[PDB]
Amino acid sequence: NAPEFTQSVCERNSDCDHFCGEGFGHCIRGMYCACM
Repeated sequence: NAPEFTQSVCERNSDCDHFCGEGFGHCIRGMYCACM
């Protein structure tokens, strides 16, 4: 069993620059996002 449903919330780190703000956005593995 190998499931993967962890959809990329950000395709680009710059999506996180919209979510957390530019310079505060970090895409973790291109899976989920974390803010500075």
